[PDB]
Amino acid sequence: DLELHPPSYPWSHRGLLSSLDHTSIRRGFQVYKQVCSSCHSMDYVAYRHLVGVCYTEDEAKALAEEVEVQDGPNEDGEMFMRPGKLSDYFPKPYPNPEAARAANNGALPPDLSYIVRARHGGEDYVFSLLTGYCEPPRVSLREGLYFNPYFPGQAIGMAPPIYNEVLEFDDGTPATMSQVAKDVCTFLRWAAEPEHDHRKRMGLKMLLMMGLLLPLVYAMKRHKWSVLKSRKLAYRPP
Amino acid sequence: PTLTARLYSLLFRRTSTFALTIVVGALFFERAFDQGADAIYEHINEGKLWKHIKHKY
Amino acid sequence: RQFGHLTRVRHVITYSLSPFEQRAFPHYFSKGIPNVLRRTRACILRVAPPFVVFYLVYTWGTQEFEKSKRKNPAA
Amino acid sequence: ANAGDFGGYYCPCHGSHYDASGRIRKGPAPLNLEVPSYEFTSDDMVIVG
Amino acid sequence: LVDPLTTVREQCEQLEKCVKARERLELCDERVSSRSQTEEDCTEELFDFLHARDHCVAHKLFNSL
Amino acid sequence: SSKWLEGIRKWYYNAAGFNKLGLMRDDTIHENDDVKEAIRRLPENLYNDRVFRIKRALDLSMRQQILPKEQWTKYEEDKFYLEPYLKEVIRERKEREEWTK
Amino acid sequence: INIRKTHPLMKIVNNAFIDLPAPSNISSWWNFGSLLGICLILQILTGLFLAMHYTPDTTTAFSSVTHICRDVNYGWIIRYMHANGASMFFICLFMHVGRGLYYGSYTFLETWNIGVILLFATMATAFMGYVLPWGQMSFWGATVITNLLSAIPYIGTNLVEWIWGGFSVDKATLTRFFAFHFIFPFIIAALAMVHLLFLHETGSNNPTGIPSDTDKIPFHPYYTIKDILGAILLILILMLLVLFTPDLLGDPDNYTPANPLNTPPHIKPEWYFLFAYAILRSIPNKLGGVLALVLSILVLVIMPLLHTSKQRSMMFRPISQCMFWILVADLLTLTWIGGQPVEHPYIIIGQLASIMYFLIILVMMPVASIIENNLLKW
Ligand code: HEC
Ligand code: HEM
Ligand code: HEM
Repeated sequence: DLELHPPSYPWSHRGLLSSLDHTSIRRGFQVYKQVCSSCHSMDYVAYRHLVGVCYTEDEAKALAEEVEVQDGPNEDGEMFMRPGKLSDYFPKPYPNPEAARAANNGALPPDLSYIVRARHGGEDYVFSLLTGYCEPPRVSLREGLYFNPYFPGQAIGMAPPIYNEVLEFDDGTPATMSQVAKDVCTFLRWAAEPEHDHRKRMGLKMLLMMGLLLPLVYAMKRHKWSVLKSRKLAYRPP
Repeated sequence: PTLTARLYSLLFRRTSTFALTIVVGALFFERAFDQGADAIYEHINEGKLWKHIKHKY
Repeated sequence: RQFGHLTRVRHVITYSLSPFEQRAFPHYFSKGIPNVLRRTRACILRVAPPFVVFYLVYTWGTQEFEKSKRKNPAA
Repeated sequence: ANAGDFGGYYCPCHGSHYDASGRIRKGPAPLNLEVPSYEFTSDDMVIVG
Repeated sequence: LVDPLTTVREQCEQLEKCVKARERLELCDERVSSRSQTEEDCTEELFDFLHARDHCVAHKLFNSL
Repeated sequence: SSKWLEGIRKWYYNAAGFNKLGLMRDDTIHENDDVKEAIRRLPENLYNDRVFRIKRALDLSMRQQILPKEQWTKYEEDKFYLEPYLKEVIRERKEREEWTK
Repeated sequence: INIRKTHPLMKIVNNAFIDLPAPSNISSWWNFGSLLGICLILQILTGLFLAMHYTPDTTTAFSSVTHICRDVNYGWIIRYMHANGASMFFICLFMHVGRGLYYGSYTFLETWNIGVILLFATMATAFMGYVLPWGQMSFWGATVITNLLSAIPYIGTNLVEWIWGGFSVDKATLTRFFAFHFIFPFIIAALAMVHLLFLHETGSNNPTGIPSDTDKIPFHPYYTIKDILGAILLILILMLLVLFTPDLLGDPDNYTPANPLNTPPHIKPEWYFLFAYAILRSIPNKLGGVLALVLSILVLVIMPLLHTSKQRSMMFRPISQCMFWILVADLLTLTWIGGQPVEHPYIIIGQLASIMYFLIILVMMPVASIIENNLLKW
């Protein structure tokens, strides 16, 4: 029982002033909508977040009018379903946690909001997880659990979903294994940090401010301490 | 060295003139610096932002 | 403690010149960098030899923790 | 559940090695686990509390 | 439909301490295959050679995408 | 034996560092009420030299510059001047204690 | 004549901020008073905005924090500014205590005692605040350190099922920790002003330790602009950490919601308790461990009553200077042991590091002061 550390990858947002590929955010959301939205939840992100990031306004309204919501009461007031324009989150494929656990073979899947920012490692962990299925050399494998080295315990109740039934992107970008995995890893990076673009914009502006300002404050400090640096004593007794 | 003499004589002799000077400088510098940093952040990627690909879409 | 009843000092003349007419950084790369090399020589004999012993303890602990994490029998 | 080197239970807080019945062997825990009140009923059941 | 993952993974493990650790793995796997149900999992070798191949593919993956 | 101890004392005095700022042994003394009494009982010219050496030391730690090599007050030319005054102060303090006991 | 010397508030402002007789040879280690004060007003202000957008309920506490980070304009900058400002706050605090121990400022008694009370107050405030986001690591660290307070014999059991608000960590525990995480920083501010009061009573201490009553300069416009420079460096470091690396300090185990059944193996608290948490599990005993923690900070209390030197600084006691840097190496070793799991080599060197900690502070520094007492005809 060990910890295999994930490698280091040259990401397109890896540099300290680089941002995400918004086109990759779009096609990674396409990945989440096609294949991944049946076991995993992403209950802290709404469709209205996507109104300026990787879709226009009308397209996200279509993508949120495709799904029923089950809004609350009316005048008589049982409940009723609803298309829903923007005020809806991503709706909960399995309602309860233990209902999700009993639907799978135990081991309910964690939600996909903070996975990139919460696994002792970045999206390299998610990439190596999603791509690193292999051969088990003489281990237990208790009747439903697969082998993947990038996981504590080496026993995952997730069937390997990345290339099995390729999802056929809308743009015509060729669906290999690595490209669809890179897309969903970029989208999960975005779903972890919705502020990454604007925070590195303000980081650039703060770098220019503290490169343009802090030498002047140091100059003014030295200019007001300039007297006592140059003061000179002499000793007069009688 | 003569170029700072009239600068001291017109914008640093008083106090209210100095305050008006740094206020007008703050607004002009705010505009010019926001335009400059926007140009730098567009130039540093040029292929990744939502803006140019969305007007291509 | 107010300002004026601190101590009693005779026999002392102090010269000090105006801040404007003297320069801001007086030969900032002719006294400053031998100054900080002087301060660096006067300290690292008492600064460094704890830290490198810590660094060796750090690397030894990591190395032996992995080598006692891994057993390798043979059968 | 099933961690450590003794096979049994193991506290990850301060490295307490328990055995399979949950008894302290190597750690700063002075006491063992608590045995609750349990009543076996023949429906393959037990009322625990 | 061939992913470039397969291409650069099979390329980068060509002749290397990768291959030395793979043969070390085949040593331990033959060692347990010639042994009646021992403990030796022959798994540490799997971790460190796939660590080696994933570092060398990590240097040379995202260029062709 | 003898000069080995002297070698230790002279080396420690070189490596202390206050000799490099124009100080003597009794310009870096900790102050309680006893040493304030001993400073109060000083003569005048030594007190004026004391405040001048302290003021130069505070200047040369204000710009953090050490004196040139030729003006460092070496060992066995300094004045151990405060010693009898401070000795009589501590003797009188112990005298008050062991008299009122 | 002067409003600055007759108006009753401005007498206080003048005697504390302008006409204060300050020594003239301050190095950069005398910035950390202003740095702790400006960190304090920044943490209070960002915390007040966080407390305007927070709902303490265990069903929706984590969802409320996620709502802050995602939906509110710049609420992510305020949240990360509060957390990284707490870490920079404890950085500046340990620089401040290191200055106060190294340059011999612990010959001032009452300021030192008020300081130690401020140290306990900031530690309790940091712990309650780290509980508040209601995460995995937050929940289990709350359980562990509350049971540390349950280690007190015969009194601690009812005390800890009291401050649990029941028999487990509940809604009441989160709301208690919210109310006291609110009210303790204002007590920190008031005790900071009492700290400042006794320091202005005694007078400051220069780096030499020579009494600088002959060379006082005023506070303004010298140390005002020096502390503006120091606060500008501090704001640079804080904006740098909240704009490029939030990943550098936050524990990634925290971000899963507080499942009361998981208990991950990675169980370490936030790093500025790991110099102290590793002292606990160094001892294979409960009461000995909690008593050794309390006695470590009480050793920081009983620092002055072992000062058997005759010069107050350590600038002129080079062996005590060496043992001070050995003590700093030992504390950073304790932090690294706090960041590691509990097995055999780490257990050995954690025991040895805690024993060398108490042996260096209690014993060897007065022994070195005695050997330079006896070496210099004193
Ligand atoms: C149902 C089958 C799916 C599908 C279609 C996907 N996942 Fe995966 N996933 C599933 C389960 C039951 C679990 C839990 C296994 C366990 O408890 O050990 C997971 C787990 C993950 C994780 C967790 C890794 C970790 O906890 O460190 C991740 C990151 C993950 N799943 C991602 C993921 C993605 C990106 C998917 C779309 C391709 C995806 N899963 C599909 C079940 C299922
Ligand atoms: C009285 C003023 C303060 C208020 C109103 C306040 C309020 C809050 C609130 C509401 C939170 C939870 C929000 C969140 O964590 O995302 C919080 C977290 C926290 N606070 Fe404060 N706080 C105050 C002062 C302080 C001070 C002085 C410190 C110590 C420097 C501090 C340290 C913390 C820490 C460490 C957290 C956890 C941050 C995290 O991990 O996300 N707070 N505070
Ligand atoms: C709550 C956090 C604290 C704050 C805001 C604080 C604030 C200050 C301020 C403003 C000063 C004056 C600045 C200076 O003298 O350099 C000061 C000095 C001092 N503080 Fe603190 N302090 C804090 C914690 C502590 C602690 C924990 C101690 C240790 C017990 C301590 C001991 C001292 C000492 C000894 C001085 C005098 C240093 C000198 O003047 O030479 N402080 N503090």
